[PDB]
Amino acid sequence: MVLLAAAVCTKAGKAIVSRQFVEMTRTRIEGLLAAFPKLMNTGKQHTFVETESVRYVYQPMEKLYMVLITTKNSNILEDLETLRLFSRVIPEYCRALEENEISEHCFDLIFAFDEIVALGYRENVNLAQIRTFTE
Amino acid sequence: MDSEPPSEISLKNDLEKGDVKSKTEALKKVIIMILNGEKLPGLLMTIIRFVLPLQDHTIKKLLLVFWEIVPKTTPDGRLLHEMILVCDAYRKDLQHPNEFIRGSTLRFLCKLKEAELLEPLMPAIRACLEHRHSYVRRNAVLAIYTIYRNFEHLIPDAPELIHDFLVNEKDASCKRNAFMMLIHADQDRALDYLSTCIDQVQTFGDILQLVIVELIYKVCHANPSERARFIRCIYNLLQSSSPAVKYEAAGTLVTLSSAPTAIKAAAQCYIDLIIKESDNNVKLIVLDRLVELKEHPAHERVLQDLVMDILRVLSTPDLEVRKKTLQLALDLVSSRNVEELVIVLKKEVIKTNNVSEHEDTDKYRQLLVRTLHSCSVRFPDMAANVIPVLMEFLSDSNEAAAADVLEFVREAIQRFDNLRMLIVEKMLEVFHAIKSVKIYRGALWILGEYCSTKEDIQSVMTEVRRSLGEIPIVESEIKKEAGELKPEEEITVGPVQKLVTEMGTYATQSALSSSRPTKKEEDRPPLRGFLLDGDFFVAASLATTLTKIALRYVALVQEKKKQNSFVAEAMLLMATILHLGKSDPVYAEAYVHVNQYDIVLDVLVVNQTSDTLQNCTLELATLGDLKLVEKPSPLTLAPHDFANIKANVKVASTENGIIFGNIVYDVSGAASDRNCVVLSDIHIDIMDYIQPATCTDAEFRQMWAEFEWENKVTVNTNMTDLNDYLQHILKSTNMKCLTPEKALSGYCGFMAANLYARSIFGEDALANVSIEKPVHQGPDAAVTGHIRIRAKSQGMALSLGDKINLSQKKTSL
Amino acid sequence: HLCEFIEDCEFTVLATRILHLLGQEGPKTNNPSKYIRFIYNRVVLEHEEVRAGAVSALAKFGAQNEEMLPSILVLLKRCVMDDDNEVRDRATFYLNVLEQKQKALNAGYILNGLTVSIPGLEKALQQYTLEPS
Amino acid sequence: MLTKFETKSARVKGLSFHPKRPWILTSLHNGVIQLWDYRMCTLIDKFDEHDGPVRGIDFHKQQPLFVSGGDDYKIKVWNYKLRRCLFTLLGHLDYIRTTFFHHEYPWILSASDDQTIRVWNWQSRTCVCVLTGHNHYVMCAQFHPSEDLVVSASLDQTVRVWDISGLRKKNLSPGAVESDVRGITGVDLFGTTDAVVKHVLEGHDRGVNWAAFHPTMPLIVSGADDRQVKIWRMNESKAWEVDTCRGHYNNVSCAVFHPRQELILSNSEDKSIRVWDMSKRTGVQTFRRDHDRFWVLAAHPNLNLFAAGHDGGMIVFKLERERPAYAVHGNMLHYVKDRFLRQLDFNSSKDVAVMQLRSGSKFPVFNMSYNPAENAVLLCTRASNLENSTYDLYTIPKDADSQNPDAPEGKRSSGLTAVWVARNRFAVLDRMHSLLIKNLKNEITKKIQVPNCDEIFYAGTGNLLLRDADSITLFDVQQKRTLASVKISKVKYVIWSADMSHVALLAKHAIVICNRKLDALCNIHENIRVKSGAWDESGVFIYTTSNHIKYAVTTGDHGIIRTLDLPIYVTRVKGNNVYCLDRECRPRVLTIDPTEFKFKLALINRKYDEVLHMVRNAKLVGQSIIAYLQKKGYPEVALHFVKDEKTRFSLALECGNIEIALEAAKALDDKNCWEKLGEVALLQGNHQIVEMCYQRTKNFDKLSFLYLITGNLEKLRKMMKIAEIRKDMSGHYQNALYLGDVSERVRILKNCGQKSLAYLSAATHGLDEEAESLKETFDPEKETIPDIDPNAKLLQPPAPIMPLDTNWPLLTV
Repeated sequence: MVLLAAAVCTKAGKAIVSRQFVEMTRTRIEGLLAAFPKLMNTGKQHTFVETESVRYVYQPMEKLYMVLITTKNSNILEDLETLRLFSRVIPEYCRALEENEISEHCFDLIFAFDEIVALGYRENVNLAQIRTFTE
Repeated sequence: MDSEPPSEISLKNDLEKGDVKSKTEALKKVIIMILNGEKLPGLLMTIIRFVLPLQDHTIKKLLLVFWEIVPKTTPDGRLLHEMILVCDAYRKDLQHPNEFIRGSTLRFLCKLKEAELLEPLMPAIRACLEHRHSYVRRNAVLAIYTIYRNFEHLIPDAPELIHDFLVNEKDASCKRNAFMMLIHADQDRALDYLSTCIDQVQTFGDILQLVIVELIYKVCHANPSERARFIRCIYNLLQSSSPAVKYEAAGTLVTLSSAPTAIKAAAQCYIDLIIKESDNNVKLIVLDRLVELKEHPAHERVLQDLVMDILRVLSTPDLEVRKKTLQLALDLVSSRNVEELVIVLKKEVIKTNNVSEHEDTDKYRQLLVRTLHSCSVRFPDMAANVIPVLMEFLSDSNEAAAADVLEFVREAIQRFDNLRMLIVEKMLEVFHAIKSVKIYRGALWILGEYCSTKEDIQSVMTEVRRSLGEIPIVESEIKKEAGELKPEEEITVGPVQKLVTEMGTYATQSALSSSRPTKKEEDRPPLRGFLLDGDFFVAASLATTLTKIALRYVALVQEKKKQNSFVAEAMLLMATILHLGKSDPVYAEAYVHVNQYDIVLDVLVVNQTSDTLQNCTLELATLGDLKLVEKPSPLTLAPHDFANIKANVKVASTENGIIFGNIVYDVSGAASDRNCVVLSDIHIDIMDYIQPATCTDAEFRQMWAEFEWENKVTVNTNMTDLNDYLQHILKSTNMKCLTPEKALSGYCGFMAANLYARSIFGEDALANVSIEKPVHQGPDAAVTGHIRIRAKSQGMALSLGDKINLSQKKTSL
Repeated sequence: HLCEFIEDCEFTVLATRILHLLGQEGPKTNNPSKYIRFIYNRVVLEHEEVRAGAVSALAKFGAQNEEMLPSILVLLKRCVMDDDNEVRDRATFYLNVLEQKQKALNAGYILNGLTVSIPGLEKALQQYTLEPS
Repeated sequence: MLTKFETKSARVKGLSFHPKRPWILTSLHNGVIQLWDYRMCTLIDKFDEHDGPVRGIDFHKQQPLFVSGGDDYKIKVWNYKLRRCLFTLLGHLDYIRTTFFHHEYPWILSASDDQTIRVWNWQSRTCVCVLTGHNHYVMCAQFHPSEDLVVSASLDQTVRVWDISGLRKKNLSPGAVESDVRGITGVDLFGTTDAVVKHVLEGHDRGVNWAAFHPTMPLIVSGADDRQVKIWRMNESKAWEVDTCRGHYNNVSCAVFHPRQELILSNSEDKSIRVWDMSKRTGVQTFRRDHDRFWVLAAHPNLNLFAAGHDGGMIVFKLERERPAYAVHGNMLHYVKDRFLRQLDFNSSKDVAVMQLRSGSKFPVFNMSYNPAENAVLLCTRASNLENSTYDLYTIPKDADSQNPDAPEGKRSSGLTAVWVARNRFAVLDRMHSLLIKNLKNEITKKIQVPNCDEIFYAGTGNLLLRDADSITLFDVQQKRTLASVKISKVKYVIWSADMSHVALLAKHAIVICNRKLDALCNIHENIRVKSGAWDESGVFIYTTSNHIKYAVTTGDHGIIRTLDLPIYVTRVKGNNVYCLDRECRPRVLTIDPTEFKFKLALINRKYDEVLHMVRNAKLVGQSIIAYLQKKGYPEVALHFVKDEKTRFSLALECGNIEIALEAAKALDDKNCWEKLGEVALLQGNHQIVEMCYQRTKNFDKLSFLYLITGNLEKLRKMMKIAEIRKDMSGHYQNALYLGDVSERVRILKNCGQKSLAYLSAATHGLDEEAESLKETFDPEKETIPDIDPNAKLLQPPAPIMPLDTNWPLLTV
């Protein structure tokens, strides 16, 4: 792992759906996402912002944050690129971000998270690839 | 189901229903409640039963999902086996013709470091040995590596199964798509293979090769990945005086301060640094390279200096960029700071030239005169420039505009003895239209010191002396001033002697001279007339009189150390000042013990009673900022049991909803009304909750101003200095003795500590401990100290006030 | 004690009162060191008239009490109690007379270290009209 | 009146006080029911049990439950610990106005506005009884503390007394076989509407809405729809005992008796709550609290506080005492009056209490004071601060008003106050509101005396006759004069040793225990002010400072003896026991143990053999036995406990023999310890031990340095090699110099690549050949003569000592 979790957040003060690749961040996932994404991840409208010693990468969509978190890093381009591919995959499942529709497609999003980032290493995904799985 | 922790009974119902959608939704609802962290094992048999063999991917994918985030915990429908209900019919899943189900299955199966699934994950690499996508081959190198991680660092995971077992990492290098999960601990042959791959790259894959093996002999060979490493490699091959001219660092760097002025201000800094490496005196700090954009040819077209002018600023771009820019003008070009500060100040300071640099607010005008003038005091060359510009400042000819002008220049003359003779005649001019103190003060001082040079003085002074405006402080300044320099060297209808007469009347006497002075009664209570009245031993003549004083400057006056100076350009300084730079019966006995730096609250729990207390449990609680690092764990407190049970303690936490008292300790036992009792172990205070923080003299000063600290007490046993009892006690009410607010000498020398804390109470805490330790024949109260205290509504002020006396606890069981 | 209040929002006037009174009495009732320490901070960030007041008071304070001279020197060398603007001019005079000169003048000048004027008791009449307005 | 609790909930139709705990239930018109910890301020439960008004509320405390009745027409039973509905039952067919619980079996009574009150058995299928009589609404049903009888207040103008085990009511004539009820004109006129009549009570005030009892009286008071309250005897149905209280303006919802005062508290549906005289039965006073109407009332059957429900919410209000004065003699607590009458003595962790006869107070306490020998109690009565009242003296072990009127003991006489004072039988009294002295002429003084007067201070309470007007003033025995005055900070208490000659006063840290007048014997060590603490005349001081009773000291020992489960005040120490009573005044007693006390009495008298037995788990802690005994710089205590690897380490430096250190240092698994003990080792003198340590901390270079100093050459060589490899140039380098020939350096330096340095070193010793080797392998040129010699003799005679300083002699003490 380099990538702790890949997480979709609502800044309602909770992690709406989230993925723990291997059992580590269960409950931990919700508290991080709930506090930090509310402040714009503590950002200023900057894609990288780091708070409480955890790197948060994000994109705001409505009252929701699509969030990538790492606390270690292998390369600059890479962290954005998994988030980015995630952002192609997320409106296919939920038609933008929105807590109720995100909630309903926990399975869809979660499965994509496992597929996209496997054991914290950023694999690649695409909307057609996603189909074989949810078929 | 966003997060609803009681809903597990409905999920079981929804999980099998004869409708596939409902089953999928149910299993989905389980996933979302676990991820948040909520109840899930009740369901297990139901969950597992529909999905198991099928090639129908969606339910299978859903079940596959739930096996990487909780498989181990849930056991109703799974239990413990080698071929669990996670993987038994998921050997089918692995061996389906559809790549997605196999691929997914492979991917979760190998992901686990589970030992109850070690065997089923090993030939699970079969599912992705054939590579129908880039995803399949990547999925495979990552899964073999994850198998290697899961207890197979030897021959179970290293060779090939039929094509990969730790060999996709080799294959990937030469195949169309790359990705190397080989970062650590894996085949040497693949590492070598990645190097070859640098050339025949796949770009995502190149970032994977590259985290493992970096540094190239080339320029590049292509793609963002190689490119990103490359700027790191370049900085190596030329470290010397920063990067100077930023490499491929520039692209990420702008976003690093997207909020919005700060980028330009930063950019301006680098551009200034880069121009040249100058002398590097006080605010002449430009590093980087000496020549790379030079400075100052006379054949260079359209020159370097055009960019240098931007940096000279009034605000010419916006304030953040302004503060950076003024420092940056100073930094490329000056002598120190002085040269370019005089030019810069000439533009800023008030004139008759431009009315976009003059203003009728007196302090700012005055400050600007002092900034220009401080450059002279710093460096000589500037004296010659300053005095004529100062006369232009005067030429504004508003009462106040003259006034500010006169006030600094008069200080300059104290420094600059009979050098500024020339100015006096200009300075008189605007002294007649008058509505303020300042003009009278300053003018009377110039005209006074300068008398030898001129002869006008009865005429100039007299219109003002019989004119009105505001005259308190006028008295003080005219008192020391009016006679000075040469005993009889003036005359218009009042020679220098009339002036001494006048000077004395204005101070506090009475005399017809200059058609009487405006006022006589002096400024603030201490000053009075008398010193000067005694003075003028030799009538206004350079000897040991007013003239002496006037043509001399009080203490050292040099530089921009603020000794007749003001420290750069007045507007830039406001910003720098702002910058604070802050850095059921139960019996208990107890003591606190420390062994091998483990801090523990020892508790002994005693049942002196014959009665039954079974059902005995022991807990240490989290009250607020107090916390258990592990409660006492014995099931003791039984009929006539004596036990020693250790509860580990922490002092730092986050507020809990239960009571906030001393320490809560809970023992449980038999009883059904008071099954749980709260009983105590020895003292811990409310004071713990405060959080220590520190201040510097600027933060202390700012906070002093910000909110009152009038409140004082005198605390006994502050006989001692700051360092001893007072620091230790102050520490326990999470405070710390930092910077001073003292002024020590042979008559002064109370010890002063500036305290700070930032309490978890919605307040800060500050105090000053003054220790009254005799440095005079009449002390306050002798040894003892008076602590002047505050907090932000002074609710913690009081804590400081009494927790600096004494404080000690001990027991010896 | 009152001076413990607020460093520069307390105003020119309170600082001038503790300063004037500490100058004039020359405390042996309490140690002047607290007073001096309190006034020293106030001067930095408050108006010219008080900072000028503080140097001149210190000088009179010197002449009346010998003991005091060491504190006068730490205070006056500072950029505050001297070398500001008005504060400098008064200071150059007051300092030079204490430091340099005989102090015939300084001695003469302190008769207690009294105020600049002695009026009547102004407050009470003012107060009478002002309250039910 | 003090407001303990006040929570705005909106219209509370029902209110009930818990008889077990100091809790309140309210049933609201909003359909919500709430259970409150009114003292703690913590909401226990909250249930919306019905849409509309819930008019009745009760505690069902026989097993820990509350019962409610609502206009759902049901009596429902609820859990306050698990928040679930335990059982549900059909009370009636209309509004349940009030509900009451039987303590016989889990039977529930509901009173309804459909004219019956019924009792229902859940445990079985049976409805055991229905109790009928009303012709219009039974508004209320109320328990007496006996469970056999109930009263109901109904709006058909009666109060019906019922039996719950009985069919309706239970009675049978012994003078006739016939039924008690007559439907005909007999000696009274009523219908046939009962099975039999035990007691039909008046309630005529156009129907009584509520009825309630005083906890210790059969008398009941009822508030009714009119504007009167009528007090009834329910134990006889008399109409020669019934008085009407008039004050209210509109329909009185209830009237109940104040348990703790001799007044009757009523509340009405107007806008006022009125308080009534209970020896006159008419309105003393009216209060308006402007929460409008009151529909319910409650009087506490646990005799805690008092409460009335209003249309905005409810208030529980306080008419009780805090911090009362008290003294303990041998097994008797004497205290000044508090709620729940007289109590005390016995228990040790429970909040229960029980009675003993030791009432210091048995009448309104003007004064309560102990004799200084502790044989009499003075109780001053008939209140007043005029110049007269009565004072009654009681015997201390068992207290009556008078013991016998025919015996000198228990007499009374006049005196505004009388309070005992030293000479140990004497008292001083005020009987003119001056200080008068009291003798009787032998024995404890009971008789009034008028001689001797003063003109300072004013009569009140005390124990040495305390009087106040600006301080707490102690007065003399036989002199009018003030003996002394005390002024200090208090926590609302005055603490006596037990003998009332002496007094303990509380200060900023802890408490100080003092003698007669104000003379401070000692100060109790403890950071914070104790609540109370008492000294067993001197020596053994036991105190409360939290929830635990601990000894400040016994014979220089320090202990926490035990914890109780409640906060408490020590009543005093007379005997081995310490006795305590809190604000509510529930007792705890505690035997002073030979636990903590024996252990340190033994350790002080340097016994370790005694102390091993003494070690028990009622006193073990962590640092009073197993690590406090590692606190001697010449180890004694230290030798005994050494079990911790750290304590062992410590022990060793304190002796200076580090042989043990190395092992502790080992068992601390740490290098730092080995280097520090090695340094201590060099200090005891012997370098063998130093070498071993220093070698394994890897300070081969320190060793190299040490070694000629030590005079070894063999060991010095070992260091050189194992420092060669480290390239410690102030380690490997040393040794060559230190032996007479330099060759060691030459090779090490060769390996460093320092060929120059290697040649210079070698060459000078006349090992020019090696020096040349280095030159030849590397860059030559050896000819050069530096600021040091390059070829001049190096020879040193190494260490003339035959026995080295690794073999430094020692004897060791």
